[PDB]
Amino acid sequence: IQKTPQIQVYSRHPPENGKPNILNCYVTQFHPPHIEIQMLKNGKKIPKVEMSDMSFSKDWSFYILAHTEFTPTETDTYACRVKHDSMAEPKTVYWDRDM
Amino acid sequence: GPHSMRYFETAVSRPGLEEPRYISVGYVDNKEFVRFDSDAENPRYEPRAPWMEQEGPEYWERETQKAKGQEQWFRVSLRNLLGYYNQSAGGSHTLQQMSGCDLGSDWRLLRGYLQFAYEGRDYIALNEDLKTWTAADMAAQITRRKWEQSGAAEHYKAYLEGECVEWLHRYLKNGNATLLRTDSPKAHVTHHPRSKGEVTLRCWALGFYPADITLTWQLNGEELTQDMELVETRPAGDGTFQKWASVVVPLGKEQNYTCRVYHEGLPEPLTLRWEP
Amino acid sequence: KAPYDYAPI
Repeated sequence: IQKTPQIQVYSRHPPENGKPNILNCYVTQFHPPHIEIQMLKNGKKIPKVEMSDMSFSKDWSFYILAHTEFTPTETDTYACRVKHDSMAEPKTVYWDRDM
Repeated sequence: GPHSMRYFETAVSRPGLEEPRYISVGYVDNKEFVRFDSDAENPRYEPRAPWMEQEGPEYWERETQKAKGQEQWFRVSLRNLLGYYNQSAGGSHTLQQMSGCDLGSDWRLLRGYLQFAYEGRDYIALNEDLKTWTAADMAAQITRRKWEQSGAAEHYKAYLEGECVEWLHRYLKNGNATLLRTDSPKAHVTHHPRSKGEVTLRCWALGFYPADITLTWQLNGEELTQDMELVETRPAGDGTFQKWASVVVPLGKEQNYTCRVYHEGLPEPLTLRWEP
Repeated sequence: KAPYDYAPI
C-alpha cells in the first residue's frame, strides 16, 4: 500500500530579504520510494536543485531532502511541488518565512 | 555515550525495469557512514564521512563483494515474494532490511536488530533473543519455517554479537573526535500578531544534533496538549536540525508564557520567554 | 561490516 508524503518547506538560516540562503523541501513518510520533487520560484521551476539520496527511517518510510540556493526578496514566492503515486494530483506547499 | 550501528538495505523492482536496484546504507550513531548503489556507473561501497577514508582498499573490495551477493539475495527474495503473495508481473515492489547492533555506554552489546519488510510492511523479524522469528503475515510463514529449519538465526546471531560489535568498536575509535560530542540547540521566541487581540508565540530551536528534542509551552507552570502547534523535526541541511512550537496568546498577557527546551547536549533544559 | 544473509526469503 501507498503511504502519502509529508512536506515541510523552510530555509536553513533565518531569512533576511536580500541575504542569500538555502531553501529546503523536506519530504518524508512516503512509499513507494519513487517520487518527483520540484522547487518553484514565482510558479516557475528552479533549474538546478540538490537532491539528497534515497533513505529510509526505522518505520520503513522513505524521506528525501531537496534544497537550493535562494535569495529571498520582499515579493517573490517560493514553493515545493511533489508528485507521487499516493496522490492523484501534484501537491504544492508554499514557503512561509514565519513557520 | 551509548552507540549503535545499522545497515539499511533496499531493493526496488519497477514494472519494466530489467533488474531490481539494490541500495545499502550504513549508519554509525545514526550518521550515514558508507553507501552502495547498483545504479552507480561503477557500483562500489564509497565512504560517506571524512574519517572513513582511513580504510585500505581491501576493506572496500570485501564490502563491495558482500554488496554484490546481497544484490543477488534481494533479487531471488523479491522473485519468491511475488509468488508468495500471488502478485502477477508488471507492478512495483520493495524489499527492505535493517540489521545492526546497539551498545551501552560500557560499549557492551545491548540489542541486535534484524528485520525485513515487504512493500513497506513488516514481513519477518529476528526477536530480541536472537533465536526466534516473528512474522505476522500468512505468506510470511513459509519463510519463518525455511529459516527455522536451516538455523538462519544462529548465522545472524553470530554477526550481530561478533562482527557488528567488533567493527563498531573499530569505527568508533577511528573517528573518536568526529562523533564524541553533540551540538546543543540555540533557542529564541518570535512574535506574530494575527487576529484582533491575539498573538502567536513561536518558540524556535535551531542548530542542534542529534535530532531528538522536546519543546513545551507552559502557562506559568501548566503545559498544553490544548492546541499547541508544532512541526516535525527537520534538517537544516548542514548536518544540524530545527524544530519549533507555537501557541495562541492574548496580546499583552504574554510573559506568563514560558517555552522549555530539552535536548541531550544540554547541561539542563532551557527556559525561555518572549523578549521584546 | 555489512552483514550477509543466509537463505533467500
